[PDB]
Amino acid sequence: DIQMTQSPSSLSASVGDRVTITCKASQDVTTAVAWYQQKPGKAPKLLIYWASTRHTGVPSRFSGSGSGTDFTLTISSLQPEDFATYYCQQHYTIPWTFGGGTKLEIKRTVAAPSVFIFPPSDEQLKSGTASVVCLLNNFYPREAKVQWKVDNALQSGNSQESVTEQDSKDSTYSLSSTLTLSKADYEKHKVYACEVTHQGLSSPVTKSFNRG
Amino acid sequence: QVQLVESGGGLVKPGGSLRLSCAASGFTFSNYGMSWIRQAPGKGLEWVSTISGGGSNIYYADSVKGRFTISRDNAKNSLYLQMNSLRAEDTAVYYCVSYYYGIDFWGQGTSVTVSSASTKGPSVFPLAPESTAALGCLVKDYFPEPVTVSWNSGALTSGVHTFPAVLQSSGLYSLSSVVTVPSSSLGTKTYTCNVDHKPSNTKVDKRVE
Amino acid sequence: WNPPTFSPALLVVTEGDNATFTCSFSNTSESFVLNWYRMSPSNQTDKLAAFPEDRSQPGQDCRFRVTQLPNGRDFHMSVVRARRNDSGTYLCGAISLAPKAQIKESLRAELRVTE
Repeated sequence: DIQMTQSPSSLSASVGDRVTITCKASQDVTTAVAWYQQKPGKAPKLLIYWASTRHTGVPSRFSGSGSGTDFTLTISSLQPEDFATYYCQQHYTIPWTFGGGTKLEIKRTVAAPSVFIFPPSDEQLKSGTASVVCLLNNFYPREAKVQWKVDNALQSGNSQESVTEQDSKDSTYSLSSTLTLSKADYEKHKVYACEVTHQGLSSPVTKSFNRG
Repeated sequence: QVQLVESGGGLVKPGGSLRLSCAASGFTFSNYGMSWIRQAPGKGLEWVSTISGGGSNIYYADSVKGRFTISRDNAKNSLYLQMNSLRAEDTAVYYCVSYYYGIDFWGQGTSVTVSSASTKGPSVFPLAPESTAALGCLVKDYFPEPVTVSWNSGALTSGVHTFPAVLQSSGLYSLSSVVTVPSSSLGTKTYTCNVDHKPSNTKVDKRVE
Repeated sequence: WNPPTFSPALLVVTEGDNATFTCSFSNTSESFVLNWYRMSPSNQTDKLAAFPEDRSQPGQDCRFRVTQLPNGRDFHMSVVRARRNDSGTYLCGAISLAPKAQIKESLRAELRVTE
């Protein structure tokens, strides 16, 4: 069972850039490596097979090379339609296996998030649960840290977050983090805070409210 | 053109069974190998099983061996996946594909969801608290995916972000939709999120203040 | 598995007539593709035809045809209405797809198209 490791996990680039992504097999696959493009909500499409053969109808800027265990896919001059996820696959031996993928994203200038905190509604509290929501709006790059603190106590396994794909207009990301408590536990505490760290900020920003 | 069309996906309880079908056209079916590839939500591609043109060479991924059976009917240009003893991690989009050098033709896939949850509409709660303010709706505890959210019946689109749902440990999904607007608007304009959940025939308007 | 054979080693035909090579390949499975190649002047191999055909290449050169013979081992690879410029070096190759993909070429043969 041959394992395929792709790198990098994501890459930011601009239209016109030369980009090269890597795929490494855990053992020899000769030249039997294929590459695929996938866009959100669509099936993958074949780009390259037998390591270096461009598939019919694929633009000429796509090329592939490598052998044994080391393989690359190169886009000579990135076009807007090329931002997408790329997967390598070995077609050498059953079981056929795929790399984890490389997401090609649009480079832009660093942008700090605007941060907002929302207390639970009275409607939800009447139902026995309390969700507290922290929103990070229109930031770049994707990497951010969100920490929940309740009366200074750092929270651990009671939150979940979700991130949007890059905005079609400004190429930024937004993120929601939701802290979920029972009503009784929520009413045990006073100060609810979400502390956000991001490259575009000179320091963490803390947004908080007082339950009373 | 070469065309591959899948059907049969749906909701099944853990331990249950489901049969996927794929209709092929635009090539001599019996001369080409066929395969099933799957993609769990937010994850990568995983090969499931392969069957040669004549149907005598058959291979399975270890994760599905003993539970899934691949087969084909060359007189009907058809490919099948019989999935028994389904597990939660079999939840995925399943693509019928054909291969040559690599996988050259893909169907657009059929979704399979394996969960003990039952169909349930969401509760919609308001999210309410510089020149800019944020508002939102929390769309909580629904099953299955998807929900659609609009704002002010579609009149408000700029600055809206509707987040990908997260699956909770309860087996129900939850998501938020937010919008940023000028701060001065928070006392003059009304803001209503409209949430549609067709699996439960739910339509909810929630005023946010 | 053993590489395919490609015969005859020397095929001589008259321009306008048909020229038929035989690629022979003992298949231990259904999971093979048979390719027919011409050697270019730069010793680059150029694919003329394949069985099963590449579905991503519809609208091929009808002058180069592959016919499966009934024993399932032998394949006719035919130049229809040979031209003097078809004289050169030809071969066939077998590519296994599963359970292990690999490529094996036949020995090369010469086609001579006379006036």
